Amino acid sequence: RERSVRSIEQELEQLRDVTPINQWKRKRSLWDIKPPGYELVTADQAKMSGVFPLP
Amino acid sequence: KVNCSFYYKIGACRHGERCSRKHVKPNFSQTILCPNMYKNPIHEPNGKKFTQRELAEQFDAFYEDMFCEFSKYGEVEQLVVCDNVGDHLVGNVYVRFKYEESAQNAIDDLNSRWYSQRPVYAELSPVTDFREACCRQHETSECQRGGLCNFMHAKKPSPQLLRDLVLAQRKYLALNAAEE
Ligand SMILES: [Zn+2]
Ligand SMILES: [Zn+2]
Repeated sequence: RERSVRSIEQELEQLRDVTPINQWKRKRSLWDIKPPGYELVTADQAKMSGVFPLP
Repeated sequence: KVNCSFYYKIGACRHGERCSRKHVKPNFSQTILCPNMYKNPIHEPNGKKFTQRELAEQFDAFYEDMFCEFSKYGEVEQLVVCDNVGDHLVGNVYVRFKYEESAQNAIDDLNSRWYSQRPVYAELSPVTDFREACCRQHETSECQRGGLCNFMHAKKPSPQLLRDLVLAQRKYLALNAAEE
């Protein structure tokens, strides 16, 4: 319904001052940081290795 | 033959696979669990050198890093970080997405990734209502059960940060919906 084309419009102008979350500067992001020596090791291999067990 | 109330309500059971009761993982869910993702600084070699303000800033940074990342898989309705002492819950991160497809896309991507030098574990979770799942003591007063507690000890970020993240996601979602 083209109704939604303008419920989008009301949303977008009520948020004109707002930074979208994909452009949010993160204070401290730690995603995809690997320990040294694991350049050739996948996440699954590391999990299967037993070195990173869940409590 | 009786459903494990704790697995289905909280997404975690103190008995693990040794439980006498039924744990069946869903093949579809709006909610995921990344077990033990959150490592509270307090319990680390450095942790007691930090002031309360430093600790609060560190947690806001963690919560932000989580919410912003999970948003890339789809609309995030709620994010809960467990600060329990017990092994079954300590550091558990739960995310409820609007759509089941988001949750599946998330665990498939997350299971191939690392976070702060540890590989990420992610699974679909049976949890449907964080209100039921969260420890009402830990909210209202303090829970003094420690590892005995079977409910989530939700650690909350600065309210302004959460409001800002929700707004930022609303903007992101609106800009995406405006692509057609
Ligand atoms: Zn159980
Ligand atoms: Zn409790």
